[PDB]
Amino acid sequence: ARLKTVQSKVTKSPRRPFEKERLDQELKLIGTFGLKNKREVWRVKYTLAKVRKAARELLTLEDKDPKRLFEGNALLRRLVKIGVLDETKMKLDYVLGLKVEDFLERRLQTQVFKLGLAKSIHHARILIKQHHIRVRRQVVDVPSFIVRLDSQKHIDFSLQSPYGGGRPGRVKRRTLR
Amino acid sequence: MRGPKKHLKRLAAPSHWMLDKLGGVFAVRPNPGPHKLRESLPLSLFLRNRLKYALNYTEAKKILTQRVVRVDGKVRTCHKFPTGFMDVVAIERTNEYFRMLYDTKGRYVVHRIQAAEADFKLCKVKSVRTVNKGVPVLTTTDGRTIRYPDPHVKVNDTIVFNISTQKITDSVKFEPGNLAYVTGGRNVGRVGIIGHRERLPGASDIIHIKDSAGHSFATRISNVFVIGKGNKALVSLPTGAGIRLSIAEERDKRM
Amino acid sequence: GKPKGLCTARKLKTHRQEQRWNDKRYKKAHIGTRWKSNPFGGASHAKGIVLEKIGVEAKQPNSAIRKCVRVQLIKNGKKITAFVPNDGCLNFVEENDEVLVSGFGRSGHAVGDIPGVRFKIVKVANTSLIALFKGKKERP
Amino acid sequence: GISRDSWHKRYKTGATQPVPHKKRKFELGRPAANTKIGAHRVRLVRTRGGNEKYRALRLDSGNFSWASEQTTRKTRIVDTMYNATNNELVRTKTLVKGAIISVDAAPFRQWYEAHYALPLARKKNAKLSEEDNAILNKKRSHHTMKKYTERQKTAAVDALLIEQFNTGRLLARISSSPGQVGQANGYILEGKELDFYLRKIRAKKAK
RNA sequence: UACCUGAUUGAUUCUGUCAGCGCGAUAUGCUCAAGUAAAAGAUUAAGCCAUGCAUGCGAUUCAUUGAAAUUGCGUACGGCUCAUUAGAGCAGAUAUCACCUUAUCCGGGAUGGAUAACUGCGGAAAUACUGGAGCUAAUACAUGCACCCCAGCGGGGUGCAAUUAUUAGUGUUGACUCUGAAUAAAGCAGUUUACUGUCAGCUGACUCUAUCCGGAAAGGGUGUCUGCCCUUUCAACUAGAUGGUAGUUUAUUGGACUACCAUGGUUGUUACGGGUAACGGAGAAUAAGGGUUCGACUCCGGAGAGGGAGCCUUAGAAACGGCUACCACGUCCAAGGAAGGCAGCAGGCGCGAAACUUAUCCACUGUUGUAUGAGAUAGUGACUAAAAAUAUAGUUGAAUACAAAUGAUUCUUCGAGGAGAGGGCAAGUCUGGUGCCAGCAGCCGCGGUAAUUCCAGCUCUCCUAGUGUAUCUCGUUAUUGCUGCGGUUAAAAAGCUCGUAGUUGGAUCUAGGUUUACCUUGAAUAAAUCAGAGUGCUCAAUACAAGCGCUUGCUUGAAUAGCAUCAUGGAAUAAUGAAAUUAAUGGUUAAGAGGGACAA
RNA sequence: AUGUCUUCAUUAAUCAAGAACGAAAGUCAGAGGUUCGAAGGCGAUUAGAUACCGCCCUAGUUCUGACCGUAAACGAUGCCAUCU
RNA sequence: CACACCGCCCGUCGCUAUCCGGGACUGAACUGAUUCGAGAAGAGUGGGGACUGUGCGGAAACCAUUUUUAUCGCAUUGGUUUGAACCGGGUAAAAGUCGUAACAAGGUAGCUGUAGGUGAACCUGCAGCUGGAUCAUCG
RNA sequence: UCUUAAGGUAGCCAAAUGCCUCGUCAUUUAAUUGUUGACGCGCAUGAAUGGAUUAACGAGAUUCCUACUGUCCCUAACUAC
RNA sequence: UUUUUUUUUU
Repeated sequence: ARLKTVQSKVTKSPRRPFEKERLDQELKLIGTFGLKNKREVWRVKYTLAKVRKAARELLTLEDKDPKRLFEGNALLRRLVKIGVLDETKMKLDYVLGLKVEDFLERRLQTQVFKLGLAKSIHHARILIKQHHIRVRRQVVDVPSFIVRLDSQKHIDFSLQSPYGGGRPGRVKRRTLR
Repeated sequence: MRGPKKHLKRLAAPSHWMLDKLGGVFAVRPNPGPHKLRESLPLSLFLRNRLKYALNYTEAKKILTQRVVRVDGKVRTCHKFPTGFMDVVAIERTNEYFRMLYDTKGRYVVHRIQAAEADFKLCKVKSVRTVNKGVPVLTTTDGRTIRYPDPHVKVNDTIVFNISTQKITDSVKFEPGNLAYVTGGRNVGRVGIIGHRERLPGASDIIHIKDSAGHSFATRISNVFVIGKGNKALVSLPTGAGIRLSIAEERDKRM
Repeated sequence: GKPKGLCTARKLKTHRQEQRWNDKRYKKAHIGTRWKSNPFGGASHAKGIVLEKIGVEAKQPNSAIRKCVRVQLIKNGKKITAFVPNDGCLNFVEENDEVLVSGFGRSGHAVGDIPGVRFKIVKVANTSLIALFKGKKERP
Repeated sequence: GISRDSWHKRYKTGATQPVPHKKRKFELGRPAANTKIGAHRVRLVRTRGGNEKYRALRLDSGNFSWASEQTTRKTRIVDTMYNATNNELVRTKTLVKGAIISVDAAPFRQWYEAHYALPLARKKNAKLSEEDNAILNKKRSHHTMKKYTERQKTAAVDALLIEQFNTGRLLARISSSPGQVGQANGYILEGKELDFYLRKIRAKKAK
């Protein structure tokens, strides 16, 4: 009958629940990039850990190994398209140099306020929540949505949102009536 | 069990059929016939996936009940008919002719052919024997038996079989230097020139084949299918000419 | 020293198996009488009936009377002593009550200054002891 | 019922074997035919796959073969003489493959005389009966007599066989399984085989 | 991310465990904005079950299109569960020259009599109970339409399959008592279309039905090699047991069984016995590497249908939504009799720490395709996985979707809790009560009238729609150590020696100028899962898609990686063999190994 | 052990099962029984003194033939080879 | 020993709680095997011939026997669980009784094996060990 | 504390030895002054006046289970003398 | 020559 459904975890808990250094460093990451909870930062840590581990495992191999070649260019390609790796810095010895801040910057929430669409990062988030941003003619409502390089310059207000042309919001309509 | 099995779970279906995992619990179970279950394709699947002429499995049956599909010159109305390697499928209404061939990966494709090609097919001589009344016959790998063949035809050879006249036209001999197709194993879908033959007496002989790109590969004789004399193929081949592109070469070609 | 030859796999494997039995954890997990000896029979909790309320003198250097209760388990009829945690919670437990009992935390060993008690009460009359203590729920 | 399963036996080492399942149909057995000498009686058995077997319970006529002469005649089973397996089968007149029996010699004598046009150890003082004369003293053209003259060249018959023909009962051996095919076809003993079985029979009679 | 921290002492360094700490499974406490996927009476009781469903659809149509009934086909697949089971079962390779097959593929082969529906007469309290009387059909039932011998004038026999025997050697396979060709009888019971609808023009062409023979395919039965749990408080076991001959049975081989005969067969390289809270595998959890633990459960194989046993029908069953009996336990009786098998779906009772609606449909995947509790939908659902609101949801009517719905998606009306706060370990020596009491406290320890530890208020800390507790697995753990532990005193060298199995064994044969073992490379090697390539499901977990023009279309992806067997090459290392008419005729050296001799 | 220009030529190391030896005490049988001496009995000491101290002693201590197979049977260190 | 000799500490006895062992009772219960006795039902065979087709045929009940063999009886045996008068061991538990065994030469150095004795720790004999209170004592 | 030459040791027990006594508890039975196992301040057990065990043996004393039966319920018939 | 003990927690 029905088969097993595939599920995966995207977060790994820290080995030490209480260390002041880690707690401060993670709270600062929540601060700069407006996040919701520690799971939000552990998710990025986990993705970065996967990337770094894959790079290390490939680098254990010599330069012209078939697997090394294929997987290395694939990984570098994905990172470039996300905008996390430097398009001149095409190597795994250099992909083993990234930080959680690189990934956290490419989030839609950060770009919304970085490009001026919103004042504060919290403003960016509540706009993305209330469906006032669109990407390449698509209303994205996920503050964690990553912005590819191509999508970087094609993000503006929704064509419907009252701040992008549309029926006035509830407050305005109440006042008008 | 207590008797023959009539179902075939989707996950148990052959991988090379390339069915989708979440597309129901069952898959069309081919009927017994010319081709083996693992090395065949239901006529229902041919229309459902490879040709897209039918949206669902009621529509496949609706199409096939009209008596519009011919396999090897005979009309087939059963949606579970096991079409297999080097089978001529003719849809007269749309004037379309295909030959069921293997892709380099090892999957069935849609190879459109012309009437001249469709008039014949190749078969591998599986046995040469003498039936009652002392008359010679040869049995192919697709179940066909042909009476009164040329006495020079031996096992493992290829015979050109004319669908219209139901007669043998030519015989290509399984010897070094002839073009050969690989139907089974991990080298399925590859075409090359037969090379050395390791003669294992009580087991399956081993055949080394070198393609046009210079790549060599071995296989078992039961997976080799001669498709021409020297280097000339008696039938056409799908885009690729049985050349196994490497994984890097595939990406480079795509880009 | 241990054998090191290239053909001593059997000796190494057999010796490892022989010596694994001298390990408390392995023997405790494979002895065979675990189910018949453990009062819960390998379960985490068990329902039982309260027989009486007893007081256990705390070990030294502490001094107190821990309010425990004697319980008879329904599944096998074995008698155990369970601790009633929290302050004044022995009042909630009446005689001839159906109580859910759980382990005390150390896998069948006494905890703290309470001697010989390896179980604690979780529910009484199908009501959570914590809920009763916090006032969330009341005695049925 | 009767089973042919390999389990229920001990192992090579003498260990008791585990029973894998309940008795399966495809490993069944059936009661033995135990064919006897008597009026023809053959029952039909439905076997696996819809096929059929012929369980012969009683048989009297056997379609036996003379190998040296390369012929086959239908004679009648008279009595059972020797059985390698067990003497009880001989004493109860059981027709089983490989059993030595006594069959009528007259059909073979008739064939011999009609084929070579010569007597087969005919009696030394008795005139041939009319039916014999119809095939022995028959008169046909020399064209046909040429064929018989050619065949008379190779006509010597072994003395041990002639002695049996004198008694009129021939020692034969059953070469079929009456319980499976429903017939008792066999062949006439001759040569070293005949000497062997004759010596066995005579020794057992002497004892 | 190849990691540790607290606790024995007045203090110190160790051994060593306990405790902490991370993940997962199950249960459970408290608590839960909307949505999306999705596990779910396995654990104990393969315990017991009220009631509904879960298997039905060419020939024969004098009923009213097609009912009823007779045929034929299917119900041996599918669904469930994991009790039994330790050369059983499974995994990989491999035979069947020892076998059996419906459905599907390829070759070859216008006869007669009776029975139902129907009419009618009845019995029983009671069954899907049935006896008589009168008709009537078939795709039911029956019948069936060049060589040998005698005699070369002429007579007979010779289809396929099949029994026995014999003859010569028309193909094959590594090899055939195989397949062909002949000869002889005989019985053998199978078979070589009295079918439906027909069409075209005496000549043609189809569909259907029936039907054997040979070869395939698919399925099955057995056979071989290698691997697969604990236990010596199990060391010897085995008597149809091991083998031979002849038979019997079977579809076939076989001590499968019988008659006679021989004395064999397994075992410290662990037989035999016992245990298993034991179905095997694919796989799952944890995870530097090496591993440890588990795997009832959607896929593959096996087994069972309350426990046994026996059988009918059939191509296929030792079938149980088939029958027959016994055992245990039920049901209805008018007491004469008649019945039952949820470990199918849904529900109920028991059992327990522990698990959902007596709902809608064949629209989807499939079953030969109207029928499908298989399958698909919706219900209950803090098992679980992903994404997200509490600041800077609800609600109305449409469309869409669907088999009908629901829900999402498009529009439009109004409109925050769980643990903690001495240390480990982030966070109060704030206030009030209580005075070794009540209580807390995983561990160390708090409390004896001035408690940062109890009970409260206020404040903080961690995580957060989740957060705690209990049991268990893995890490931690070099506290099972092959990698990789330790044995003077912390636990641990046998009192000592001899000795079989086991383990391990010195150097030495082409340097220069026959076997194995081992290594390399290939072959054979189901998916799902894991790794991994591609691809804006709005992201993600997932999924396997999709992306381009312009309409009559083109091009695509759905990769690749992941013991034993066979072959290829390599000839170090480690075993193993050769010799006690000509030619160099054939014995490595003699261990700062061992044994023996001789001296004093 | 040493000496050896003797001999054999890998016959070796360690060893589950298996076997010999194995202090003292102890057991069985037969002899001996000096000394010392468990147990026992006395005299002291003591709060008591079933002990230390003193006196008289039984088994034993000794020999022969059998058992037992244990010791702080200890260098609390297994054996073989090799280097510093 | 470190609360530092007014230290620490060992046994018997007494009270409470709890776990386990032995135990007369041919104890008891559950479960699996094996021998033997009986034996349902089916299937095979030999009879039989109600009934009905043409001296011939088909055939139901029934009878006899072979085989598979459930099931029931004793009997033996393996494995689990368990009652029991009484007799004992172990452990735990703030402030019981008796003594002083050990740690200093612990006031008789301590300990090992063995044997005997005694309320209890323990004492004594024999032979060992230093883990001793001597690394030593003059030839 | 009185006191003896010594104050009954190891064992065993309501025994063929215990008055009280049909001791008390358990076992056997529906029911037991009986049996067996325990307890022991034992009127008045006890170590070659030998103590405690003990396989095999017994026309020895005792209790129970099974088989069997006219011993009995409850008697009847038959034969020889 | 004789020379036994020292409640619980802190």
